[PDB]
Amino acid sequence: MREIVHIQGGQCGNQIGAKFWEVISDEHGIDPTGTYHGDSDLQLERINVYYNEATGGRYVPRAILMDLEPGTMDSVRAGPFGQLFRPDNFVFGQTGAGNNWAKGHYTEGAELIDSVLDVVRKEAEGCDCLQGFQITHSLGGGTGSGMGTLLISKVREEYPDRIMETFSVVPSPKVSDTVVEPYNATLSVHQLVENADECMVIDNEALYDICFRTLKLTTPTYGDLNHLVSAAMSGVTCCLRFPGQLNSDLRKLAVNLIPFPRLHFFMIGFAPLTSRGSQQYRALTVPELTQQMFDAKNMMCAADPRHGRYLTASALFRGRMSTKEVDEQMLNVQNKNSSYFVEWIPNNIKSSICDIPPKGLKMAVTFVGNSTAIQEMFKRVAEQFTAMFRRKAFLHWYTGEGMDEMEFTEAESNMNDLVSEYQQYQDATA
Amino acid sequence: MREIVHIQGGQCGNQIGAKFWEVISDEHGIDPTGTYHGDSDLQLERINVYYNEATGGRYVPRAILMDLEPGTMDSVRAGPFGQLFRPDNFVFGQTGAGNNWAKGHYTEGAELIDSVLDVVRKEAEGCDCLQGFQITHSLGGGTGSGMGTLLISKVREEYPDRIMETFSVVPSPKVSDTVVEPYNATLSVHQLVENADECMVIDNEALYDICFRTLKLTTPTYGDLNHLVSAAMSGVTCCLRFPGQLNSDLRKLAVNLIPFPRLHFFMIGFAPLTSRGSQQYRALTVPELTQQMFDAKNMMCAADPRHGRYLTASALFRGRMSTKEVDEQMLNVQNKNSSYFVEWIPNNIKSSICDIPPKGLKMAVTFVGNSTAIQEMFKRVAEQFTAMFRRKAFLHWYTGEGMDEMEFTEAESNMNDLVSEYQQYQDATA
Amino acid sequence: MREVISIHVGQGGIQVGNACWELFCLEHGIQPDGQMPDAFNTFFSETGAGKHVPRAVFLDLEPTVIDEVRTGTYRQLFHPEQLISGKEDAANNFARGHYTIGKEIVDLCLDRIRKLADNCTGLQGFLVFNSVGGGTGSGLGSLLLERLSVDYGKKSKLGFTIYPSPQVSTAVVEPYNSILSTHSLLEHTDVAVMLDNEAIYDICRRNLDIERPTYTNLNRLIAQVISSLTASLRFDGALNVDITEFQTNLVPYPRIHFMLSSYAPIISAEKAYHEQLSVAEITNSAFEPANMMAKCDPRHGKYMACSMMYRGDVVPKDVNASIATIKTKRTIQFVDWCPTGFKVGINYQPPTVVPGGDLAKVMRAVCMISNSTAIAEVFSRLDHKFDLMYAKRAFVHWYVGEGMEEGEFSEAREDLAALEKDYEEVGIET
Amino acid sequence: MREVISIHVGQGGIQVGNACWELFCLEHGIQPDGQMPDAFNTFFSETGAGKHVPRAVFLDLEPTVIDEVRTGTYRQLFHPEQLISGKEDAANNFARGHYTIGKEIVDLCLDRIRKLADNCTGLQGFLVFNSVGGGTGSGLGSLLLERLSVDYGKKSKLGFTIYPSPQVSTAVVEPYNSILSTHSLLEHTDVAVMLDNEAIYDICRRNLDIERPTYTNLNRLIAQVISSLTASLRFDGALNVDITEFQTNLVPYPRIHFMLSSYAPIISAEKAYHEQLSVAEITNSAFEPANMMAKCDPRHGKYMACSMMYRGDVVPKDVNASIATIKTKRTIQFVDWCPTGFKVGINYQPPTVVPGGDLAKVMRAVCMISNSTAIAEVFSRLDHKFDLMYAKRAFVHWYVGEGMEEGEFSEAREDLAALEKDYEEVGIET
Amino acid sequence: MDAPPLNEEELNQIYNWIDGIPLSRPKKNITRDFADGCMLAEVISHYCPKLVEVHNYSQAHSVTQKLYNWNTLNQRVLKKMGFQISKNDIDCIINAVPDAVERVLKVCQIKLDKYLDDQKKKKDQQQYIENAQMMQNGNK
Ligand SMILES: Nc1nc2c(ncn2[C@@H]2O[C@H](COP(=O)(O)OP(=O)(O)OP(=O)(O)O)[C@@H](O)[C@H]2O)c(=O)[nH]1
Ligand SMILES: Nc1nc2c(ncn2[C@@H]2O[C@H](COP(=O)(O)OP(=O)(O)OP(=O)(O)O)[C@@H](O)[C@H]2O)c(=O)[nH]1
Ligand SMILES: Nc1nc2c(ncn2[C@@H]2O[C@H](COP(=O)(O)OP(=O)(O)O)[C@@H](O)[C@H]2O)c(=O)[nH]1
Ligand SMILES: Nc1nc2c(ncn2[C@@H]2O[C@H](COP(=O)(O)OP(=O)(O)O)[C@@H](O)[C@H]2O)c(=O)[nH]1
Ligand SMILES: [Mg+2]
Ligand SMILES: [Mg+2]
Repeated sequence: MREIVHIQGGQCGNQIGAKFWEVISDEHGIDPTGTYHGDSDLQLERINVYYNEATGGRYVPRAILMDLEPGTMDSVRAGPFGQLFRPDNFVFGQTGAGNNWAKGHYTEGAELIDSVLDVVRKEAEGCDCLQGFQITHSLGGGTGSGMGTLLISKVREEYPDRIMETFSVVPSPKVSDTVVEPYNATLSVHQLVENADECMVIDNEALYDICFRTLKLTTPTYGDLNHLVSAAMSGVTCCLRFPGQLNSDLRKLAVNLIPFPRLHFFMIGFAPLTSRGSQQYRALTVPELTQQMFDAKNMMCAADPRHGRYLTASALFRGRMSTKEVDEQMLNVQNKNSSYFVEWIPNNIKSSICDIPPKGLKMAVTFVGNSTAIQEMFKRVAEQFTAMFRRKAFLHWYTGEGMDEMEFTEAESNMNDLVSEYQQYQDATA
Repeated sequence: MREIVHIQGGQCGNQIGAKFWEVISDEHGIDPTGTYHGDSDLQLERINVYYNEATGGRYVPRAILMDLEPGTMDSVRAGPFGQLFRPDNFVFGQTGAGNNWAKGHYTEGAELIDSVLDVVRKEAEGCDCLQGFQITHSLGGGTGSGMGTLLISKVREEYPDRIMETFSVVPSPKVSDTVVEPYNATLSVHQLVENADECMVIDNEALYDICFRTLKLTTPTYGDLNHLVSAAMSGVTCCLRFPGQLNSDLRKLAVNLIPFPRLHFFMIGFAPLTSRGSQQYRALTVPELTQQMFDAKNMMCAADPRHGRYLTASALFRGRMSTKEVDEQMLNVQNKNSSYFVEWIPNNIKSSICDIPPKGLKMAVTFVGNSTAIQEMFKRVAEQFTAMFRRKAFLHWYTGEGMDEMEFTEAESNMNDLVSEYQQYQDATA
Repeated sequence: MREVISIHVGQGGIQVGNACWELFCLEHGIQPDGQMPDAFNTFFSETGAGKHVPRAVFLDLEPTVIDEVRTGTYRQLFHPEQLISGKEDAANNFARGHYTIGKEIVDLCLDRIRKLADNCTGLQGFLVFNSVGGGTGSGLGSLLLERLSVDYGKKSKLGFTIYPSPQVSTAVVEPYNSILSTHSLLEHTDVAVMLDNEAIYDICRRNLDIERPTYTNLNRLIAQVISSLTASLRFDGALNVDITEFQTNLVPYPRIHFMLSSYAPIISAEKAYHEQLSVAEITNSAFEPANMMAKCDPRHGKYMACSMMYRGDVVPKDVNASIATIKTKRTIQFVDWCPTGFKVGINYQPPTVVPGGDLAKVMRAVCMISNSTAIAEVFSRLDHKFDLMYAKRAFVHWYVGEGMEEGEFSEAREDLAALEKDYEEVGIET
Repeated sequence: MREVISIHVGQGGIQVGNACWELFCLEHGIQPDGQMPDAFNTFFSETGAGKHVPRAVFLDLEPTVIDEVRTGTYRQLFHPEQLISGKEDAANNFARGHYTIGKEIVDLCLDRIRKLADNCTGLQGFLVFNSVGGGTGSGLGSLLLERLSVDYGKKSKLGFTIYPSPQVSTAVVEPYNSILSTHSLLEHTDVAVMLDNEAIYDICRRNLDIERPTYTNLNRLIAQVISSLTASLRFDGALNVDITEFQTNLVPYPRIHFMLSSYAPIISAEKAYHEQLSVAEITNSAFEPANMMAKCDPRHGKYMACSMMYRGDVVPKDVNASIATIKTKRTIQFVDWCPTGFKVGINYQPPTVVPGGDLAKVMRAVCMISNSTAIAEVFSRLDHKFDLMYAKRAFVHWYVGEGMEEGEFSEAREDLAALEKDYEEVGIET
Repeated sequence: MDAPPLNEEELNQIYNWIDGIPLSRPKKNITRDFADGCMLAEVISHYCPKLVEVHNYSQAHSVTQKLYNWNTLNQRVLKKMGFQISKNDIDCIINAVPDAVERVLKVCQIKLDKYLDDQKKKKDQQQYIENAQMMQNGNK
């Protein structure tokens, strides 16, 4: 019951999913052949959340994979746990977008999306009670940031009451791999605010910083960043698949973390994270988890959370632990940092406890906090956008496929209005 | 003495009888070879009601099986307890009706019916004191709804003083298996009201609803619906085959449940019904039986009995129990629901007690109530009939075998008049 | 005591007859020699000791296909003198096979039909197969139907004609004889089923994943459809359907008897067992417009009546629960004067697999025969193709010189115009 | 012939119901299977032979907790179909569980309540448990109370609500639904008992010497309080008290029925037996402000009436000699218009111990239910918390979009202002 | 259909006319929102519900499905109103070429008004004939 379907688009989203599904399968004891080989009874009670049942007793994820080029899905199939995905759900084009947002949203993405919407509708109509959808995509690419966001609007138009999740990677100015990143980032943020019920920003720069400083491993690769993102993704829905002292589905988090409908851009972080050589030194206790949870360097975004004030915060503890300690520590982390918490909403930290810890760990915490410090990312994105747009650089590529500069002006104005009205509440006082 | 003969027609009626006779044989301890192996003396005292005696000490049912095609009777013979039926009573044609009422009532059914009437006359003339006949057939088929109803008129013309029972399955609009159901349903209801002394409607939709909600079994089949119908059928004549505190034959029910000669369409229900997993939780008491007996979902028809007022009601308790409790509970079920009982006839519930319970159960109840809520079924049947007839759809099949549209108009008018005059008494006040 | 005779005329008819006769022999356990190493009686006859003889006759004027049949592995099965063969082919000329060379052969075929019919005692009806876009096929089919309609009268005849594709065509003159044959069988055949090749090519490509199909793959699917249609006559089932029970359920008016079929599931063994093949999903797939066995869009017209057959371990309640879902959908709408339009049949025998074929072994299957208003498009496009060449009287000299009159082309055009007007007149709401 | 029905709604309600139902089964000697290896009749019912069924019903929209109950050791105890469960959680939204999803579930709960009530003959009243700071708990509790107040009328209902702590909180939006639920139960519940978690945490820490408590330790103390309250109905005592004998002794005015409880002694077996546990010292400990079961200071307000229950071998003269000492003390002052304010009950059965629990076995215990003027502080602080966020209309969109009107928030504020004014008006001397 | 470019006043009249119609979806960009032919089918169905089976026109992002919807509308509906759209104009509309849909909407408006007037005249004439026949049968 109350299950969700998985939809991913683009190369970055496909690579994120290729590790997210591996993590989920390892958590539930599903072999790469789809056969259950788990140890505990609880591993099968709520498997309908992510997995479907077919004849022969094997399980198949309800994931939908889409891209405008076939290479990435032809590569993910040969990887481990690549056989679980149903071949029918693979939809792809023969041309690609070339990191051009217009091509992936107006000319090519519009004709292809009917086929993927057909299978999306097939998956949603069938399921017992829908909880919602979760979306993984990147804002630095053309086909992803175009087709995914148009699909968001199409899904929202047909299921207005369901919940919608988006895990979005925004292009940081530090590690830049594409010159046309500001254009399709700014165009995508315009559409994303209007339809997504929840959005979670993730930055490659913050992932590299975490890998270099906390884990202290010499050579980070995309596999480590994907593993961290996958652990963070799994931590959110853990209590929906396992029993606990205070169950809290996604809708309950939506109620408690979004004060106003347009303020739904969160930054997350996962604890504990320790190096291989120091994993024996540390002792896992609730104070040790909560001190690392609110650490500024532990956030999955380069945004500095002590440059603003938290509107609200959430924590999803895992493992068996006493609730009194959790509540007193949450109170203590809020009394010692009163300057960084907005004062006109008292008791702005939500907590939840799940009795099933991750495989290999005795305690774990997932942190989701809505803070005013996120304005800095939109500020720098808009700064680069307005630095590049004033000369109409690279504009002809977009304008040759039916798009105009008016949609750029409206997007810039709406993004600046969002930036302004997000900080409006930072200076608000009672 | 006061015995009855069994006559069944069509595939549905044959399948109902194939379980009714199994239930009767299991109740009387008759093996599928016709040899008595019972335990109690009472099992043989009144066996002449349904079974005849032949040389060699074996027993043979006095059933007559008729159909326009040989397949169903060639199949029922190979089933359990299929050898009991006398081979001489099997009468069949070589053509069939094809769900066409005209073919099964005017052209083909008229020539064949002489042979079956010969054996019917042989069976009735011989028996000690006739009580009457009971008929099982379906209104959704051509050969059944035609030949059975014409046989009803032929039997009534020769035995005007005997009693006549009909257990009729009417086509519900929810679970429809034949497109021409309204035509032969409407044509059959016209003839059925004029000749049948009692009629009991049964719906497949209500049987599926009961099986899914009360018994809570995963996969219903026709065997379960047949078993429920068979238990309900056996419950009516139980006190005529066994001793009891207040014996009540079929004629006594006919006197007490039919206020006016044209209002003889009842809906029935059987209690108790419990799931396999909850059969140990429940305790069988008279209040528990009577609360389930008047339950709306327990009726064998989709008609909602709290949408109208009962003209009268009947209950046939089984097992050894105190009469004072039965009478006080009947009074209580009538004082707490005075709004759903017509006020110009006081004390409109009949009760009877039989000391022999069903095999395996300690108490059982069969409910037969004449209510005004049955109008809804004829309303929807006539609605579909008039929706299909206005375009003369499928009319040529019927009109090519000597029938005309005038008999359709008269049937529709008489059915609507029945619907109107059945509800006329619902608004009547004293 | 129930029999049916199948007529195969023309190259396409013989090549689909071969396809159905491997399947029947395999399904009843009869070896290709005709020897077994009581259900066979529908298609076969017992010779007294040993072999079985099919109740089929093969017709063709061109001897190559019959000679191929008489030397293959099935040389011992068919009676030597029921494979009637000519010497000179009609060469795609309709007038040849209706006026010149077919008349001298038709007498032998009628003598064979009489000799086969005198053996049967419970003859249900005739089956006929003929590819319409050929001379001998269409002409001899027309002549045989016209002779049978007067020799026997009210016996039912079913025609599995293969109309040409919308754009794909093998000949250049097939619209002429297609229109003439439609004229001939419009007033002479009780049921006609659409079978154009393009739709089945698309089905094979999409589901069976064969990129280079041949005619055998098409004929095997047609044979499976025939077996599903006639299973109810030779196997035990909970809800039986006879051939004569069709014109009372699918044919609203005598003129309208062209309907299009579909089958589900169609899947290969390489990916069949990964999914559960529930009844709901197969009955959803059967109603998909892309799975129609004729290249027509049902979304362009209303439905009139749907007759759909199940076989396997399906339970009636699951069938009803799926008919309700289809009635719910907004993309499928029925005609106003038809409240219920479904006729349901359930059989227990699962479909049989042919070794070396395409389809895998499954426990559930569904075959639908649906009559819809959208069929008028094929008539309109065939009429448009006919008019283009009949404007200049092209290819007419090949027909006038074979005994046919000049005016015979016009009246077929008038009958098609009448049929198209009738289809429009029926589909309007009251 | 005296009965009581307990209602458990929400996660906290179900988790405290489990806690009380181990204790009752242990106290009456009933094994977890429900089988004994005349006092049980207050909480249980006899099934005729063998097992006992609790007079309790479990409600929740989120299925995890009920599924945990239905698989534990107590799976055989509760009737399978009185554990009503939903599919979608309210997610801390009050408007959801009062207007959107609770309405479709409330009918089944009311049917179960009727089916349980018809069995009882001497129904004393209802008990209800619900954690206030949640969506489904508060909303469904409000709706059930509102339905029961009109279905039954004058029957007494008791509410053991758990209000949020002054500063410790798990959610961020709980003041809104706490205020709304207080509005709802102010005019609908006869008794409300305060149960916030912080005070019980302090009790455990100080007396039980547990530094890491969990929810089970809190729920066991609550269960002990419930058992002490209801002991007088099922055990012989020198001075009995009934539930109906409360509004005549603790409720001066219809509006004022919120009171706070305390329990004594609370001590572990490691140091319990070193001291004599006289009645005087336990009745002194019960009146200590630090041993209040709700975090309120009684020194800040007057007392109105004290109802306090003893159990064990206590003698009335020792009770009187201790009431005199309390009247002597200058730090405890009663209201002017109440000369005597004590109601005393004495029972003989000592409190029962749960194996593996915290509390030890003792021969004397005291439970007090005291109504005091100091309770207004919790209302004032909840009101202050509510006003801060309602000034800017934060989180209101999550409630307006679930069918609730804009003005519904204001009238709850007005009713709280009225209650606070009433508490001030009552506490002034004449 | 080589119709001249519309002036600003004519464009405003077409937009006001389309806004007066209760369509299933709110309009944001007329050129894009009509490119699938579904909204034109709804517009015609509002005035002529028996002329247009709106369920035959599925919402479409693909060029192939837009072209199917437009060809179906052009052959089954517009032809009965006494006009047809050219293939080139359909290709301009499906590609959301500026002014392409507005020209088609103008032609459709004029043809719709004329079609409604001709349907009214046929009803009035039929009612006159039926009334005249009833007066002759009353004398018989
Ligand atoms: N489905 C199917 N259609 C076939 C097959 N063989 C031929 N046809 C169709 O039949 C049409 C022409 O008629 P044929 O059956 O080939 O020839 P004919 O009916 O014997 O007529 P003649 O040319 O005079 O011999 C072609 O347009 C084909 O589409 C076949 O094996 N399967
Ligand atoms: N004393 C006690 N309080 C609890 C317990 N569990 C939850 N609570 C309180 O309940 C409040 C929230 O309501 P819950 O009971 O957890 O959830 P709910 O009532 O089912 O409402 P939903 O969130 O919609 O499911 C929290 O603030 C907790 O203080 C418990 O086991 N014991
Ligand atoms: N975490 C992670 N990020 C990736 C990976 N591959 C690419 N990216 C990020 O994705 C961005 C490029 O996105 P792109 O591949 O063009 O998206 P597309 O246009 O939808 O295919 C780069 O800035 C990378 O930082 C990966 O394997 N893991
Ligand atoms: N209870 C029950 N109903 C059946 C069974 N078989 C068929 N029916 C019902 O009978 C109807 C069809 O009647 P039909 O077989 O055509 O009657 P016939 O024309 O006399 O043979 C269907 O709507 C089914 O619901 C069965 O085995 N049990
Ligand atoms: Mg040939
Ligand atoms: Mg909950």
